Amino acid sequence: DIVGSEAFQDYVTDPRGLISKKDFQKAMDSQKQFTGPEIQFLLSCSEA
Amino acid sequence: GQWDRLVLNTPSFPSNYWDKFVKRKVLDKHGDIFGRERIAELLGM
Repeated sequence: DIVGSEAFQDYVTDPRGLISKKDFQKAMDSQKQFTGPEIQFLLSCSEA
Repeated sequence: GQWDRLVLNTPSFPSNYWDKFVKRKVLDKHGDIFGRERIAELLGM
């Protein structure tokens, strides 16, 4: 539900939708429904 | 509904209904998920 919201379109810049990890950390911190330590566990679940 | 879009920009929306904070009340409830710079345009803060 977060990834379909209109907030992520203010962070995608690449034409393939490849959001950088430095930008996604501030992204989920902006839409502040999450918690503190959970959002870096989500970083390690992606692929670099 | 559609006719009422013309007002929210205005600086006197609660003209006579007690309140004068509803604005600042919906830059908070439904306001963080959406652009807290985006809504504050829609009302004209």
